Amino acid sequence: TEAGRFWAPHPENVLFIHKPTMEETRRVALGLR
Amino acid sequence: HPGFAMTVVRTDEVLAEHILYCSRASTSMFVGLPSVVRREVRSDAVTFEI
Amino acid sequence: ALDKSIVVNLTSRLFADELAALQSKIGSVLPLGDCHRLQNIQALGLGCVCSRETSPDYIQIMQYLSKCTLAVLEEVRPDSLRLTRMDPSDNLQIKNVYAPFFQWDSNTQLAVLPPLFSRKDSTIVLESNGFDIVFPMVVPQQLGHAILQQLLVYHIYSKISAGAPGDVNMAELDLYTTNVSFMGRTYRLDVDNTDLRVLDDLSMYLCILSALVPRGCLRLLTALVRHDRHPLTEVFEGVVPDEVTRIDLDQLSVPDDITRMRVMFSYLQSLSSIFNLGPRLHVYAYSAETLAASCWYSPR
Amino acid sequence: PTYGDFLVYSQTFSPQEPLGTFLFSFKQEDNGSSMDMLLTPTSLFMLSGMEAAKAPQTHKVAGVWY
Repeated sequence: TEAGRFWAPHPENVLFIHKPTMEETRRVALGLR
Repeated sequence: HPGFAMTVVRTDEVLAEHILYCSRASTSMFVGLPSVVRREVRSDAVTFEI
Repeated sequence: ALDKSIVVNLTSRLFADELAALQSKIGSVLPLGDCHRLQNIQALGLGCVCSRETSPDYIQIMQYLSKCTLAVLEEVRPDSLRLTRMDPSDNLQIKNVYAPFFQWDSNTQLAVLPPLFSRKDSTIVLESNGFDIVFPMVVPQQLGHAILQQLLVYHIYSKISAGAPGDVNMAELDLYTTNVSFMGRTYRLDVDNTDLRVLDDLSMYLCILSALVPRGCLRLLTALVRHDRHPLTEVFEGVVPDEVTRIDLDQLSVPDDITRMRVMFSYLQSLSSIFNLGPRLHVYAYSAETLAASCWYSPR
Repeated sequence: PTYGDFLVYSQTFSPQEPLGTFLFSFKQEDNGSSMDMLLTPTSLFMLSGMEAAKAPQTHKVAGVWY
């Protein structure tokens, strides 16, 4: 939380996409469209 | 003559030899004890502070 | 409670001419090869290592000054000189009689450097004993790390002009090297280009680095790929030149590369310390009219 | 010890200090006889100009000395 420490090599936020839950919201919403 | 007048300010300093008057017995004084403290001791000199 | 005094005797009496030059510098810093009070003449200068018959050295003097004991003149009596001893963290007084004259200020850090300038500015020849005492070049640390650097660049381009004329202009080289700006003031140093054999050893070392360093860092980057690589080393791949990254390391074999990497590091620690670590002493008081600086010596 | 004696403009060295602060001697050129420049770590915070949250406490205090 400092302006000089912006691009830390290990930041506090880590992306986590759970791929089985993502495929089902694709396939349901591609069924409706 | 240009379109404007102007005013000018100097200073001047004067030596003076004053007459300080001091009435009797106003300020009481308190005289302590002098201490001595060494500082900056070299191979060439030993200096003190009183 | 301890007694420190260093009294050097001689074999023959001094001349009347040579006594006036030592009275000119009655406060000084001499190196001195022994710690005991009674001692012969052959150590108290730089004549023990540096001489006219031997080839002049930089590094073998800078190796020597860190190994040597310093001393300060008190009184010059014929023939027995009278120094005083320099102790670790000891407070004493220095007068600054050195040629050429660099202006001292208080709260500066004095660095004893070897004399790389002319002979008559540096030494005082004793004709009675036939031995040369050499006063070291005491220069403030930021000048001493800059009066070396521009003269070491001057020695490089003098070696390029002697090999090929069209690569270097003399007016470009003289204007940007012999004039040294420090503390607002300028100093035009004596070039002595009349024939700088002092700095040939450093000009050999810094060039042999300069070829082997970019050859060396390519192998040391690729040989450290890990899961536990330090995260700052990802940054410095953007610093290395793109021509450096295109080396075919197939050209040099394994029995050649171990010879390089041991030559790689062995110059690096030998060249790092000789820029860093010398006998270096602080100054906390100074007056330009008396030319008297009070100092205290830090041994490193 | 070996003391040092410094003669400072009263604009730089704030008149009240906790009497044990560490010091520095910035030096650019000898212009006069003896006028010396001294930098406390709270004074060197103000010349820096860094952000507040880098040192959140001394920014308030070094902004009232200066």
